[PDB]
Amino acid sequence: GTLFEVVKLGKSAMQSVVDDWIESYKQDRDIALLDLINFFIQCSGCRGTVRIEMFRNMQNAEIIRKMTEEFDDYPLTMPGPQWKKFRSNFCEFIGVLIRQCQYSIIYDEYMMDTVISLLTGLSDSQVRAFRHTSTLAAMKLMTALVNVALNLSIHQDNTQRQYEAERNKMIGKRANERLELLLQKRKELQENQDEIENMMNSIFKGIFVHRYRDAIAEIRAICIEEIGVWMKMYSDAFLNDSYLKYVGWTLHDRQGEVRLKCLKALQSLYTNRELFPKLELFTNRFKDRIVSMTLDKEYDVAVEAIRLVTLILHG
Ligand SMILES: Oc1ccc(CN2CCc3ccccc3C2)cc1
Repeated sequence: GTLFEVVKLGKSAMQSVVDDWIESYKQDRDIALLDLINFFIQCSGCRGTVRIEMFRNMQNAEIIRKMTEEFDDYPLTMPGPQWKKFRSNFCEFIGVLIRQCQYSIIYDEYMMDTVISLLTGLSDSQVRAFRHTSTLAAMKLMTALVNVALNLSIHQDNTQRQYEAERNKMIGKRANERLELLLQKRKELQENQDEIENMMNSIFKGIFVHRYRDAIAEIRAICIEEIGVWMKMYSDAFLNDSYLKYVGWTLHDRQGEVRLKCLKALQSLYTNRELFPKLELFTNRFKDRIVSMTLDKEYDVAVEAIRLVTLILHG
């Protein structure tokens, strides 16, 4: 509306285009997801675009096979001022998209299934551009879902404290309407969390477990950096010896870039004197590798290995 109104209300270009996308999704899921599919294609620097007939009739396999041929150096590698902010923008887009869809659309069983299947399929592509773009997207997607799970948790606690106060207040008395709504609230929220845990599994088992050992070092780095993020954000779910084995296995990586990320991830965990108990078995299992990297060969890896070891020491 007015200039005062538009300024006080600092919706970015990205927040605006996600509000519009949601409005379009509510008119026609199909055209909205086609646009979202084309976005991920254009983001890879692919010069083709999916039409509504392909979307409705073709499997992701066929779509990706047909877009594989329409390939001429992709946005995420470009140097130049006009692509400086692209990576940062791409990542922000995905958090804004999902933050905004987090209360309804995400739980419709069509939007997230479409995106994740497309990302999974692109992550199995021979084309570097496709693997790099889809994995980075899926890794930020996962983090966006973890933030949703954290928001659900808060509500799940307030629903549980309210359900208690009302269950106590009754006792001997017939279960009234307030108690039935809260007992129905509490099921819905836990059913929401199951669905989040589900999308996180599809992304983890479909993309992460394959991409973290990718041929391309930047893709390996992207995976390691992000599992470190899930392990700090949501400790009860991701900070365990099955997920940690991925980080430890990758300490042995051939590239500084990737060894560096493994150490930055473990640094963020070991600083918190609280999940320090949950790293005991991990510390016994990989103390030898960690301690060896203090003299790594790449200066900056050594500096980080040394910083990690002093963290472990002080705990
Ligand atoms: O994001 C989360 C991931 C896992 C859990 C739940 N735990 C226990 C349930 C379960 C069942 C079978 C195998 C593994 C698991 C995982 C909670 C949150």
